[PDB]
Amino acid sequence: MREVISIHVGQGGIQVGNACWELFCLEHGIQPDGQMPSDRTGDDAFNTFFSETGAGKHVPRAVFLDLEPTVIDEVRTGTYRQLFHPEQLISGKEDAANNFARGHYTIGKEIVDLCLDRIRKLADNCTGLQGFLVFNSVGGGTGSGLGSLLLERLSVDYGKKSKLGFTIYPSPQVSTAVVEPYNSILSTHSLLEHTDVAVMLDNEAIYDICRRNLDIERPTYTNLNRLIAQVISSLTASLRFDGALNVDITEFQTNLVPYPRIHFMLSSYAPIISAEKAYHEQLSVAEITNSAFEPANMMAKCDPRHGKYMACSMMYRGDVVPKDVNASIATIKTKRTIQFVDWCPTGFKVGINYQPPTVVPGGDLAKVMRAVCMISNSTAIAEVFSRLDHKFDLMYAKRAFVHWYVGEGMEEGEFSEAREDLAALEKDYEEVGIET
Amino acid sequence: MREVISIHVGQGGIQVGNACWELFCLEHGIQPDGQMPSDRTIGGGDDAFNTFFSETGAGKHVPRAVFLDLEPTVIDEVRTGTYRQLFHPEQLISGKEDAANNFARGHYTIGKEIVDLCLDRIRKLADNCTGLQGFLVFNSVGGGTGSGLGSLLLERLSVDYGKKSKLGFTIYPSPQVSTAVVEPYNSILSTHSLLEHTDVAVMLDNEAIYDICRRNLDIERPTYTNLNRLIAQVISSLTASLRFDGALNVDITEFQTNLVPYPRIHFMLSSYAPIISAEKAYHEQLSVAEITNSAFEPANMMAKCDPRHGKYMACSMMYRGDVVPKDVNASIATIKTKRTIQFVDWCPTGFKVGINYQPPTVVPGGDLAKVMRAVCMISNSTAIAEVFSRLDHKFDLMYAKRAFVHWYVGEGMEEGEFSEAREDLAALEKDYEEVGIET
Amino acid sequence: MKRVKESYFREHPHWSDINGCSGAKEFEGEDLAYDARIKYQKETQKQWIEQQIREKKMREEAERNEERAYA
Amino acid sequence: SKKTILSGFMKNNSIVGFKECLDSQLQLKDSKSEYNDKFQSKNRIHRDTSIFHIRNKSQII
Amino acid sequence: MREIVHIQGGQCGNQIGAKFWEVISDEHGIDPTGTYHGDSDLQLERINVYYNEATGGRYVPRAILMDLEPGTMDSVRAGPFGQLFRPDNFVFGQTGAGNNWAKGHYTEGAELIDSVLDVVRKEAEGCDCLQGFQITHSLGGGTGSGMGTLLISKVREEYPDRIMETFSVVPSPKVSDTVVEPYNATLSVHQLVENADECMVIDNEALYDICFRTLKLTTPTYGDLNHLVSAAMSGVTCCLRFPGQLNSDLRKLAVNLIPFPRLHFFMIGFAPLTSRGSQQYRALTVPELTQQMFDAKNMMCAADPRHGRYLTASALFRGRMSTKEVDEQMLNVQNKNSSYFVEWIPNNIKSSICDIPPKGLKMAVTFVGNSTAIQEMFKRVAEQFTAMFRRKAFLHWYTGEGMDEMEFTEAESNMNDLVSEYQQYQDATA
Ligand SMILES: Nc1nc2c(ncn2[C@@H]2O[C@H](COP(=O)(O)OP(=O)(O)OP(=O)(O)O)[C@@H](O)[C@H]2O)c(=O)[nH]1
Ligand SMILES: Nc1nc2c(ncn2[C@@H]2O[C@H](COP(=O)(O)OP(=O)(O)OP(=O)(O)O)[C@@H](O)[C@H]2O)c(=O)[nH]1
Ligand SMILES: Nc1nc2c(ncn2[C@@H]2O[C@H](COP(=O)(O)OP(=O)(O)O)[C@@H](O)[C@H]2O)c(=O)[nH]1
Ligand SMILES: [Mg+2]
Repeated sequence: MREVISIHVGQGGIQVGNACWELFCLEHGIQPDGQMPSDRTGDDAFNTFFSETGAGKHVPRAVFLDLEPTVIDEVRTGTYRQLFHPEQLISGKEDAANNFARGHYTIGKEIVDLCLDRIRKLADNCTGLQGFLVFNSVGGGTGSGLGSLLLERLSVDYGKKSKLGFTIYPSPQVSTAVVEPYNSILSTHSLLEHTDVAVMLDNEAIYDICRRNLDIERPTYTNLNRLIAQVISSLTASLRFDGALNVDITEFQTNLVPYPRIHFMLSSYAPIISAEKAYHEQLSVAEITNSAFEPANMMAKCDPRHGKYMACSMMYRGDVVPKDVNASIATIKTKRTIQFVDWCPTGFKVGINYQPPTVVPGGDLAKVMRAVCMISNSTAIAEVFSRLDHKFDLMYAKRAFVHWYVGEGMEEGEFSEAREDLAALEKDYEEVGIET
Repeated sequence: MREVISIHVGQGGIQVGNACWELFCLEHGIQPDGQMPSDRTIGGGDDAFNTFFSETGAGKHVPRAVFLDLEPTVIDEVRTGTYRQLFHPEQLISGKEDAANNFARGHYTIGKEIVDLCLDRIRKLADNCTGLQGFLVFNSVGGGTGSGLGSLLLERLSVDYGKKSKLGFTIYPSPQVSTAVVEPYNSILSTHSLLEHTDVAVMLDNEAIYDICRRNLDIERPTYTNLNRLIAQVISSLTASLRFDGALNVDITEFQTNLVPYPRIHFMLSSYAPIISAEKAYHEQLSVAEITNSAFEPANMMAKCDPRHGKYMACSMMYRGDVVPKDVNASIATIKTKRTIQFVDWCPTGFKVGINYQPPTVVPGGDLAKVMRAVCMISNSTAIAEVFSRLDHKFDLMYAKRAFVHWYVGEGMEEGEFSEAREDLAALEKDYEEVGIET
Repeated sequence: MKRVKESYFREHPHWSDINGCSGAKEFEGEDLAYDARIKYQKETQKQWIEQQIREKKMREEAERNEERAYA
Repeated sequence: SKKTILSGFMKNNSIVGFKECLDSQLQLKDSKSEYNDKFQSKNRIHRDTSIFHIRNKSQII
Repeated sequence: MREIVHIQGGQCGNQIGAKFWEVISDEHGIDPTGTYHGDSDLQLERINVYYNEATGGRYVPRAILMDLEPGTMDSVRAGPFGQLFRPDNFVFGQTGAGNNWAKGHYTEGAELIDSVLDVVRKEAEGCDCLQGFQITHSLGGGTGSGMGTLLISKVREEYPDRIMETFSVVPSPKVSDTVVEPYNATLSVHQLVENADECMVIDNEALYDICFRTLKLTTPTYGDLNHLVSAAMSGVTCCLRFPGQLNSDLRKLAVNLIPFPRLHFFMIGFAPLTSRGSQQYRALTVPELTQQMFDAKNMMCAADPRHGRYLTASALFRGRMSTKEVDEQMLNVQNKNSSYFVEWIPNNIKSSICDIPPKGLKMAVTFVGNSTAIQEMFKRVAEQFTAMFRRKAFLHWYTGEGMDEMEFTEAESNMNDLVSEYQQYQDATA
């Protein structure tokens, strides 16, 4: 009776939702056609993600948005053609061309109304709506712009419903576009006061994880999407599987957000081990939680050793026992390389689930009986904000590429106020981090 | 629940660790693939393998060791050797560029790129352990990368861990026979480093073992392999009492509490007996008295030094086999009665004896004969100053005309660190000379 | 959510099984099955090792034939 | 095959909560009424006088 | 006669209640279908204390199950003996509290407790001669501590003369699972001191110690921890259901344990508890039971009783035993440890005897002790509260639901006030 609605906007959001929904279908046993696996053989656990249509198949509680017809048309052609509602894969006619102003003032206005129609058409059906999940690529025009418009409209239309954001900021030095700081800072302004929880998913860190652990020297976007889907499944499995210590979606904001302004945080996962050397180690809960807190395993390119810890939420799925979790937490607390802020004596919220992680054919991970996904709030996140700020100031000093944004209806003063908002956001973190 | 961690850095360290781990695997029954055939053992319960090996949770066993080097030839040889399925793939850390016999290269330029990985590996290994006894390190001192990485690792561990004991088996250059030409410089620098950061050091110079192999084993052309086998036998005899039950059990803690009079003096010589070929074993009886006499006679010293030129500050000897406390007491009494060997004045009793029941094991293609009695002797004597003085003279004759110093100065190390190292050495010989005088 | 399993492995016992439990003598926390369970899990996981490595090898060979054909 | 077998005819001609009451409440024999428990018993000219006092507390209803 | 009704709230409260009813039912020989199959009159003589009789000769517990989320009572029906409870007694919300004291005490629990208050009124008035209430809940959670205490406040104003009993799981800093743990724990003690007649504190840290050290069982789990608490709960009211040499109900314990009205926080323990490998070495005797009973490591609380002075103590012995042996041991322990007992009250131990031991046992005893060392538990909770509240961390949810900072300041002061006025009797001299 509890439902979460996933919003996928932009090419990155679509391509991560593909893996997420493939993982969900495989984990719940639903065929790509949308049916139970043939005439070979319900626990009513699929209700969190799927809904019964009254005759046979299930329909995912998702909506796809894009202005580029290519990805959506190719999805429609693909083998998951019969799974989604035909009018849930909303597609545009012209791309925003990496322009935030286009997708926020010119093109996205003719599609946001239809998206709102579809989203309320999905929301009125569910009775126990837990919240919303949104996936978008920040370094993209239509992605950031449409995400901004959707968040702004959803806030006023719904009020107290929680929203979770899994954004992908540009990497510190490695990227694919040349104008991404602009729409990056603009979307940062848009989401700062509109999203309740933001989870950092920089690509460079995931490339590092793959190279170091999975021993893959030729990785593509598919591996990154599979890892993100595993993170999402580990986060959500408490809402649909029995466990010894349950945590609901409403029980994350109330434990990881000390103040309303500060809700930016990064995630981690463990174990991430290739099958060639996977279980030639014991994978006790102690070493998997040690690997999770290891700084090199951060899913975002940040060093927690450079700042204090605010709060930590970690969830174990498998055959863990609370006493072992307590022992591991005590060991981590006694460890000196990791330090917590003074006004937070206890900073761990633990959840336990008995559903072991599922494996996908053609994947890279190994079939574990134990796993842990940890999301932490720390003051060290400000380094990415600082390095992103420095990049923007270089181009903006010489009016570089500004005429492309001004000519699309955006006022000149937007950049200055966005810079001020980044400055204030940085203002918050260092002030709260210092000892009283 | 008692564990040790072995550290192998440099080509000599890797080649010694190969033989050491082969001997340990053969002793505890683990096959090269890592899967134990499984048995109910013959001594000290089924927990014996816990000291060196850790259960991997799914099948095999993984040694508590880490291998460090910058030249990848030996590492690749190990990875393609018979033990490829034994060691964890990520604990055999290898570099790309060798230090090229340059202590400055191995300590200032291309060391930081490996020390972080090594420290991460050591931390993750120590997390598994519960009753970690201490660390064992093996390194060739005459090699640039070996000496530099060992010194930097000791510097890092001294502040990372502290109270955990660290043991060292160093192989000093021989008095006249040596391979390289610039080894005095890095030997002096490495001693200057390790004197302040090594709890216990053991001298393992080549020539003594060379002469031992030439004399006792009747083999004219052995190689480094046999030397490594002898060193592995010494290590196993030293650490057997930790994992095998005995009449008198001596821990790692009961070495520094009975062998080092002062923290400044911790340099020791080793000796092992009996070691003789199976051809000559057909004749003599191999009693405890004769084996301890062979251990004490100077020509059997594992280091090229003569104990007759100094006093014995303390001696540690561990017996394995079917030895009896009464007979070892008889041997000790005879040794004390003998006038050729003399002890320092302020040491009325200078023996710490340990007894273990398991007789030594044998290695295929070996040279040592399987015997029913053995003893390994560790002695601390003031005669150690002679090798330090000889190396000081060699280094001074090196440095009189300022040769080979351009590389060291240009690699980042300042020119005159040799002066400070020489001062530390001279203080060391002065300390040894002043300690041994009668009250 | 629900707590329908006391632990990951052993389910809730039958009512006839708990004959006493008014006086604290049987706690069913002493396992009496830990060693055999973990021993079985060892080989259970070893089989997964072997399988996954097999599909992996198949994947690299399938990759290699492609570059051979292009050559 | 859980709620997809549904039809209009089946629902509107089905009673869900007002079907027959289950057992443990059926336990009244319709014929037996009052004036038949005692005035239709059988009656005696010489009764039995034995009465027993048990060492068990009387159940309360 | 003199029967009690049971109330359990929250995920923690339901789990403790479920194991408790399994213990009681098997003690009285009641099958999961409610049909008695015991062996004696005494198993049926006073069964009305805990059970209500319906048509068909079946017995149903008079327990009220309450929570703000439907998952847990979907689970309680999935375990053994899950079909005993009357389905009408189940009350549940649709959203839950989410570890927010304000949400469960002001917004959601307040509008939902009107329903569960009605069913309690139905159960309480139905019985002939009520004795009181007993409540099991956790102070570290949202709905358990928040909406549970409001029920305690509401019920007290309606039945002032009835004994109110509580079993509170006080959160510990050692085994910590929630970041907002100190706030709601501190607030609940404020409401609990003014209403509960008897409060017995329970700590998960202490329960883990007993399993690891005394029982030495390999894998502790909540199934084992709940079993220990359930055994202790049954031993307190054992004499209320069975004959004995010296009878004592809940009211008699309150009179003989509470010197002053604001000192009603006790620590409980159970004996005997032995491991499987040590069962054939011990000897079950009256001297042996009292030796383990007073042991510091045997208490179910994190507070060490050797850091303070006992005020009063109570022991309830079960089984057939001689009265003289019981009385002399109580005198003996008091004489040998005169430094651990407050001196201005002579003979501050009470003894009770019940002739029916727990099934499968010959002798057993439960201990309830009012000690001045319980102030340690509040002190460590207070320091965590004042550390977080100085920087106003994690406060906008409590403030965002109508609560103001004056409530937090007043709650801290009164809890601080209790600690100061509870130590004052430790240093009292005659
Ligand atoms: N991690 C991850 N990021 C992706 C993926 N696909 C696209 N991105 C991100 O998307 C950014 C560029 O935007 P696009 O995905 O091309 O499309 P968009 O965000 O909708 O914006 P437009 O190009 O105007 O359509 C890149 O910088 C990537 O970081 C993906 O599969 N995985
Ligand atoms: N006993 C013994 N000593 C060895 C062996 N191999 C090398 N050595 C010693 O190592 C010294 C020189 O060091 P290298 O073998 O070149 O290796 P290294 O110490 O890592 O120094 P690099 O050459 O810079 O790599 C020589 O003087 C030898 O005495 C061996 O197999 N057995
Ligand atoms: N002894 C015991 N403690 C429990 C049990 N279930 C939960 N807890 C404790 O209760 C705390 C969390 O309580 P919570 O679930 O939030 O209670 P709620 O707010 O009423 O739902 C945890 O720290 C657990 O240690 C149980 O079955 N037995
Ligand atoms: Mg695009």
